[PDB]
Amino acid sequence: QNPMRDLKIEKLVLNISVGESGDRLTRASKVLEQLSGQTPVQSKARYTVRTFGIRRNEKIAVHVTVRGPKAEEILERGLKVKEYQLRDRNFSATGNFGFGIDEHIDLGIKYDPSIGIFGMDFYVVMNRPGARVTRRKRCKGTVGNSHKTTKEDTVSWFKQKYDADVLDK
Amino acid sequence: GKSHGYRSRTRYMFQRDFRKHGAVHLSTYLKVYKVGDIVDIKANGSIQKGMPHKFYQGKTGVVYNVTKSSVGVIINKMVGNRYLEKRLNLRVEHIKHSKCRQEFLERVKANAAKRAEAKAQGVAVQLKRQPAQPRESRIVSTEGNVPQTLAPVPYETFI
Amino acid sequence: RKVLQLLRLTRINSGTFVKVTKATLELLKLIEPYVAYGYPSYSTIRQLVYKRGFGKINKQRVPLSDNAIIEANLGKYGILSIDDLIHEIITVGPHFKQANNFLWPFKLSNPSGGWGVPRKFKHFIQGGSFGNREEFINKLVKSMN
Amino acid sequence: AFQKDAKSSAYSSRFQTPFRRRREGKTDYYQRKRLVTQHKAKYNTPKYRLVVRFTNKDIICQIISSTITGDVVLAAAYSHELPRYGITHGLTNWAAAYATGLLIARRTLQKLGLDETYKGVEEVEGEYELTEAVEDGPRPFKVFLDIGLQRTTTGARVFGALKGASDGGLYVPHSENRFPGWDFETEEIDPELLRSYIFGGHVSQYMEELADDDEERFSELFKGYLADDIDADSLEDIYTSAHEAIRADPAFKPTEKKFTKEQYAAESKKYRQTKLSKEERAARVAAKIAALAGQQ
Amino acid sequence: ARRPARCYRYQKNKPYPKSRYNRAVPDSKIRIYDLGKKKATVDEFPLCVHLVSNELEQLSSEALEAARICANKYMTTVSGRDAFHLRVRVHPFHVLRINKMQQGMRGAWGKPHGLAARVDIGQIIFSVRTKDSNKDVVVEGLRRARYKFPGQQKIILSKKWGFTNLDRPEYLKKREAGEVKDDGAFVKFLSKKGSLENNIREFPEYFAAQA
RNA sequence: GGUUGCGGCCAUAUCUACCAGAAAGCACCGUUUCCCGUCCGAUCAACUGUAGUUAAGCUGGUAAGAGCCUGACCGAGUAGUGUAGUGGGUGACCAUACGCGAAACUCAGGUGCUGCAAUCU
RNA sequence: GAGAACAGAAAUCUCCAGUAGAACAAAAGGGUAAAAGCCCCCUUGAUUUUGAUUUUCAGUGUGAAUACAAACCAUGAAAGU
RNA sequence: AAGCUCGUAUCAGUUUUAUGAGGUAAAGCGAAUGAUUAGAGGUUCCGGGGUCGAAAUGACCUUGACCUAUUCUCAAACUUUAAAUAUGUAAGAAGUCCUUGUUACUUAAUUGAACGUGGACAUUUGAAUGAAGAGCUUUUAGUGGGCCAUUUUUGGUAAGC
Ligand SMILES: [Mg+2]
Ligand SMILES: [Mg+2]
Ligand SMILES: [Mg+2]
Ligand SMILES: [Mg+2]
Ligand SMILES: [Mg+2]
Ligand SMILES: [Mg+2]
Ligand SMILES: [Mg+2]
Ligand SMILES: [Mg+2]
Ligand SMILES: [Mg+2]
Ligand SMILES: [Mg+2]
Ligand SMILES: [Mg+2]
Ligand SMILES: [Mg+2]
Ligand SMILES: [Mg+2]
Ligand SMILES: [Mg+2]
Ligand SMILES: [Mg+2]
Ligand SMILES: [Mg+2]
Ligand SMILES: [Mg+2]
Ligand SMILES: [Mg+2]
Ligand SMILES: [Mg+2]
Ligand SMILES: [Mg+2]
Ligand SMILES: [Mg+2]
Ligand SMILES: [Mg+2]
Ligand SMILES: [Mg+2]
Ligand SMILES: [Mg+2]
Ligand SMILES: [Mg+2]
Ligand SMILES: [Mg+2]
Ligand SMILES: [Mg+2]
Ligand SMILES: [Mg+2]
Ligand SMILES: [Mg+2]
Ligand SMILES: [Mg+2]
Ligand SMILES: [Mg+2]
Ligand SMILES: [Mg+2]
Ligand SMILES: [Mg+2]
Ligand SMILES: [Mg+2]
Ligand SMILES: [Mg+2]
Ligand SMILES: [Mg+2]
Ligand SMILES: [Mg+2]
Ligand SMILES: [Mg+2]
Ligand SMILES: [Mg+2]
Ligand SMILES: [Mg+2]
Ligand SMILES: [Mg+2]
Ligand SMILES: [Mg+2]
Ligand SMILES: [Mg+2]
Ligand SMILES: [Mg+2]
Ligand SMILES: [Mg+2]
Ligand SMILES: [Mg+2]
Ligand SMILES: [Mg+2]
Ligand SMILES: [Mg+2]
Ligand SMILES: [Mg+2]
Ligand SMILES: [Mg+2]
Ligand SMILES: [Mg+2]
Ligand SMILES: [Mg+2]
Ligand SMILES: [Mg+2]
Ligand SMILES: [Mg+2]
Repeated sequence: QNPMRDLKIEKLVLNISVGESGDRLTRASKVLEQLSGQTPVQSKARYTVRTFGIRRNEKIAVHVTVRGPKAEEILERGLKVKEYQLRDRNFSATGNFGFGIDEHIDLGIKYDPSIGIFGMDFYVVMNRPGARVTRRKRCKGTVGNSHKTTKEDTVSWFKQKYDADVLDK
Repeated sequence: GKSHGYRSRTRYMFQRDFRKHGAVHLSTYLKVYKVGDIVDIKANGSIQKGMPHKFYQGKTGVVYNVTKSSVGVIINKMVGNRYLEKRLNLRVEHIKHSKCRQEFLERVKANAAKRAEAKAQGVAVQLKRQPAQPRESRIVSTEGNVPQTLAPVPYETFI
Repeated sequence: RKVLQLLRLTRINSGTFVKVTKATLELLKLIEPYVAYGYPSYSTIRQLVYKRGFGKINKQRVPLSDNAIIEANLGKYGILSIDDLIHEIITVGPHFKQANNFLWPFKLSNPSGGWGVPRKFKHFIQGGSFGNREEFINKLVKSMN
Repeated sequence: AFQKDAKSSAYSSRFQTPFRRRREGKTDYYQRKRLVTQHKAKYNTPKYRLVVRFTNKDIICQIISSTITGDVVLAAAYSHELPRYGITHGLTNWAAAYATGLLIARRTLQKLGLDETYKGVEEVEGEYELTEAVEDGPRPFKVFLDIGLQRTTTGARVFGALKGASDGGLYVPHSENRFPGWDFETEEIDPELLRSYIFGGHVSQYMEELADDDEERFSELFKGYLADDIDADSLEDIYTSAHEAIRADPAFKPTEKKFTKEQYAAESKKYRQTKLSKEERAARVAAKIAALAGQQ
Repeated sequence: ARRPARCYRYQKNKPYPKSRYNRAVPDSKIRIYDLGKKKATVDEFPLCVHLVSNELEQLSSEALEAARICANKYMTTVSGRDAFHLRVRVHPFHVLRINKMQQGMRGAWGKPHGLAARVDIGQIIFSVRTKDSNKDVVVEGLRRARYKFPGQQKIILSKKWGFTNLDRPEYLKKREAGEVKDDGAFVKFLSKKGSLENNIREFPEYFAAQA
């Protein structure tokens, strides 16, 4: 049965993993700022790889979480680049989905050689209403099965609105 | 070299009881203590401050002091051929009221009763406790119960 | 040892009466290897008191032999004859404590027959002499009295 | 759940469940321990907490103390009571919270005797001040805020409750730095702002400010203010009188009730499923193996 | 350079396992403990004969091993390698020490010297299962192994069905019923406790109570 | 009887799957002027109680369910142990005598009790 | 575990599960989950006075510790610590 | 050794009763940690091998690892359970109950806390057994190589070690 166990988008989170800090990063940052309206967060390396050329606590990436109408634009604007075709992976078992696109230019946003060109990770996480249960401070419960976001239901959801393709087996 | 620090040898003793770790339930702190109260002593390993030393574990003493977060218990420790008086500053999480006197008090309150309840009738009391007496004569019946006759059994192996 | 003392059995072959309760039952339990006991008859309680019965009077261990001695120290509790004594013991009277502590421990000679048995310090039930031997206590004591 | 997840014999067996009031996500015991316990040389002295809690729009203030058999309400007041004293709208806002604290304070102080002595500030300019003990006379009734799981933010309305219980006469020890109008960047209160929130100047200002920039929204929320003809301005007088009403008779009225205890009982057993007997469960299994097993 | 077994026959010390605390200890000379047709089913081998200790002592790993080879050797060449299932029922977990040898008795703590199983009275050492029609052949196996062991051990015919926990009829009653189901080399029994549902899945040939 | 706030003992309250929940209450839920917090009004803050919903929370019921709790001459007077002997045995060890006495096992029964305050067909 | 450009066994992002299987300088053992662990905010109580007490014990000393009294402070909405 | 103050008093290498403490023995391992034998059933876009192959996030065999339910065996420095023997305290006149003073501590509070004044109840007055009595003080010798037996027990192949 269904009233308001609909299927909103929780948040959209973009990711630019750049194996280094400094200019090449803060330029990657600028990309997420002028693309999100919000100011982005930076991630430090967690340990050290040397084949990846990275030190613990370096700053090594940037990313931003975007919720509400703002999400939908960026989602579609990039779903454009993907030509509305994803794959039967991408969709997690827990009901979210994500994709990658190189060259952020392919979604509005001009060029400017002072910035360069970067790739992006798109990760849409979905949920129904009443997710607050799992997230408030007090009486923090969990969501009943008949209300947890599943893979099946999201691919469906994705197929309906957007009218994009799922592809593969 | 040998080792003989304060909490030495206490591995299991200050350990915490299976599936009973964590916060101490609040009744431990709602309990109230007066001078003269008899307490039993048991260290709560979760509470490092105000801890009794191991020797006083499982010991019963008398409160002689009541402070903000503690009671002062006095135990008779026997060192040598003699007892000395020892005074313990214990936090309330390591102390509980003894029931070692509950049967006495229950006995007395009740001895006051049947003492009046007898006098005000016509004396005849008897209120010292007596030990288990041997049992008395009696007649066991066979009606519905003839003796079953057992013998000892052969030796067998099953294995 | 401590118990052997509390029962006033402090030298060999001496004997006393004990009133059975849980709280003395255990005492006997604790000293079985060192004693022989059982249930005495009217006959042997009588001949214990008539022949080897001494009272404790300001200590001193005074021989019975006249009823005035008992009345003197035990009359307080009824009891004014050697037979009034014997009665209190055998019937475990309400003043058995006083009645029985008044008697010095009996001092028996070794058995005249002998011990039955070749080795004493095993249980009666294993062919030895110690433990509860119930009514067979009278045969022994009578040989020792 | 998922197959490769799920729990084992071993896991569940060694599992130490939390308390309950913690499983329930209701009680923070770390705070409770430190709220409740008493100085051991003060013996049977109760340690009363002012318990303030916010339902999805009711305000609960109970003065509560502790017993090992379970806690104890000296007195309660709920902000749904406010209609009795001239408040019908927005009973979850800051000023409702003040009012109810004011209710709770007067009410117990009333039933305690310290009623006529200890009035606390009747005036109310939102000055910072806790009630001072009377020279030769009973020390005031002392009580400690039980925020509960509320976050302490400056401006939070749980401190609203506090302000009126403190203005009401209670001794409820507190600092001024979480009341609305506390200067972040100077250790200093603006009192005009706190008088505003006590009287609901922030709500009324929203009302006035929407009555010419947007009546689409102003009609949706603030609907009831229309339907009872109460445009902004009047809002402070509503509360200025609510203060009068409350002090002039706080003594609590129970609900008139209708339908006895007995009745509520029976009509709710109708919807109460009851357990099953093992003889019944046997018959459900044996039936299940008649069916599921015996080759259809 | 191995000391005579004599030096370690009795259980004089407390269990000295290989541990974080021990560590540098040699391998156990006996390393296989199930030989013969061990893949075989419970139904295959009804008869079961045991080698059984009559002593509280210590069996070396080396004598465990030697014995193991003796009985398996005999049992196969007289009745074939698929005839029987031999289970060494005893693992040598206790490390024996040695004071190898400026000094003399000053600080004398042994280094690991070898392993030994510590064994009770009544404790089974070997177990064998076969076809009834092999009894003699099996018993001769265990009789010869005996010569490899300190202390007296005695061979005892089981009442049980193979390595099963059930005497011969009670297993039969349970089997010619529905309750039993074949596993690797052992077997599984239908429980009356637990989920009716996946209890019915397993053991289909129960739930008629007949054949 | 339900529910809520505060609880006490802290699994007979937990876990897994499914179903049912009147009324009130809780809840989810709407908003961003104001105090306040964020990469993000998701959390946290405030405002509305108006615009919506029992889907989730919550409560209850089902299950030869997992776990957990209780009981029993179920196992077992078994293991182990205090005491005794110029007891057996080459030893290793083992019987016996007066006492104390488990754990696993197996079978049955059970699945939160309850204190203060307010509310409720 | 399941998901996301370059990106791979290992970079960064998300969600589910998670009784602690981690972390708490150090040996090890106790102990700890809205914490005792991780992130942040504010700090000097690591302070002043002189007694009592527990361990080791001679019931000496020393080390270390515990509960108070008299100060002055820190923090927190507060109970407190 | 010298005594001294008292004396049915108070005392105890003992039991009983009531109430605690404990993690050894045993036990356990289809309970945690750590060891250990065996198969059986699963799962890989994924450790490698091999056939088909242009490949495949291809299929099929395969051997490994993991998973599930089983199986044989273990722990001084493992453990849910958990003895016996040992072990703390209590069994009244220094007790139990009523009335209602003192204070600067403490409570919202003559509230509490401590110490009391006045009043009520005697030896079945509060288990056993014993007691050639109990308590207390001073001063001083010798000693400060120990060895043995049963049981528990460490090192050692062992020892009259
Ligand atoms: Mg709905
Ligand atoms: Mg790089
Ligand atoms: Mg050491
Ligand atoms: Mg916990
Ligand atoms: Mg400290
Ligand atoms: Mg006597
Ligand atoms: Mg003769
Ligand atoms: Mg002769
Ligand atoms: Mg003759
Ligand atoms: Mg002879
Ligand atoms: Mg003669
Ligand atoms: Mg698992
Ligand atoms: Mg199981
Ligand atoms: Mg807090
Ligand atoms: Mg031995
Ligand atoms: Mg040894
Ligand atoms: Mg030399
Ligand atoms: Mg040497
Ligand atoms: Mg050395
Ligand atoms: Mg060395
Ligand atoms: Mg042999
Ligand atoms: Mg088995
Ligand atoms: Mg409704
Ligand atoms: Mg803003
Ligand atoms: Mg919101
Ligand atoms: Mg909020
Ligand atoms: Mg529903
Ligand atoms: Mg709730
Ligand atoms: Mg069950
Ligand atoms: Mg035996
Ligand atoms: Mg024994
Ligand atoms: Mg012997
Ligand atoms: Mg025996
Ligand atoms: Mg540590
Ligand atoms: Mg907390
Ligand atoms: Mg310092
Ligand atoms: Mg010192
Ligand atoms: Mg030191
Ligand atoms: Mg004693
Ligand atoms: Mg130990
Ligand atoms: Mg053992
Ligand atoms: Mg064993
Ligand atoms: Mg066990
Ligand atoms: Mg294990
Ligand atoms: Mg152990
Ligand atoms: Mg004792
Ligand atoms: Mg007495
Ligand atoms: Mg006497
Ligand atoms: Mg005398
Ligand atoms: Mg001298
Ligand atoms: Mg001297
Ligand atoms: Mg010397
Ligand atoms: Mg000297
Ligand atoms: Mg001797």
